[PDB]
Amino acid sequence: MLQSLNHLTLAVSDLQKSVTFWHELLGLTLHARWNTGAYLTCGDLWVCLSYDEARQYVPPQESDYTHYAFTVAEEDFEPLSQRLEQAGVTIWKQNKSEGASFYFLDPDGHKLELHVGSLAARLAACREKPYAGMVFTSD
Amino acid sequence: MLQSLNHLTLAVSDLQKSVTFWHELLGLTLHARWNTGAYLTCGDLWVCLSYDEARQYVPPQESDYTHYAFTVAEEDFEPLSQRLEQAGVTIWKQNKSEGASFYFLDPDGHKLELHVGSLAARLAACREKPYAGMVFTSDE
Repeated sequence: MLQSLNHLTLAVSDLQKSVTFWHELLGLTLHARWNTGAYLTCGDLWVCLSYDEARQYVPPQESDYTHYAFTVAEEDFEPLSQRLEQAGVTIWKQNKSEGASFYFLDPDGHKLELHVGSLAARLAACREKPYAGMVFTSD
Repeated sequence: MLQSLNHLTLAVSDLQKSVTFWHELLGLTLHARWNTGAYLTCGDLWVCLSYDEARQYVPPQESDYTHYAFTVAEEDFEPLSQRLEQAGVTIWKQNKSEGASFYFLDPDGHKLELHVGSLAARLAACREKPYAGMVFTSDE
């Protein structure tokens, strides 16, 4: 089977700007860096920033709903939202779904999200107000 | 402090096709499904397939290097590769490294990867044969 996510690779246009953002702003730990990439960790997750000649800034109106969500502790959600806003981050969605969620772009427009709450919590919420046609696989 | 990846959401064009691919072919466990999405897991990873009116198939040469790598056991790599090849999966890249990596597309073109090996293993391989400009953070 697929055991887990091995690593997330994001195409970037300016490695220096991207490392600053992911390592200093978002606080990921930096393990290695070379001319055209960087390896970082977020918890267990291996995140690779990869220089790609073809990458440009992609505004949120062009890119679709594909996005990457990172877990924050409940008491950390507010101060981290605040830190991101003050850094002038672009908000791509207002929150309306289950749990504190905060939606912001990376320096190349990768759609990011801060989120408090597991899948278990989302499933719990969906048991009470199901989405249209919802079917839970545990039958 | 972001604590971990919370979930990966992929925009899809055809939820039925995508669920079949992710759940049946790739074998992720399905937890829930509704009219415009599904929730699956891959180990500790929450994966959400989300129907998006704006999503079409994106040819691998039209999208950049952004990709999602998934861990497989070493004994699982070859047989999983061939099972994917036999299913008519598209290969978007030749593995030119010395590690085990298989590059393939989901039904909408999301770039995925089977990979054997940890960050620690890549690093150790990089110490032996470093990339240009390589800096290793272990050096205070």
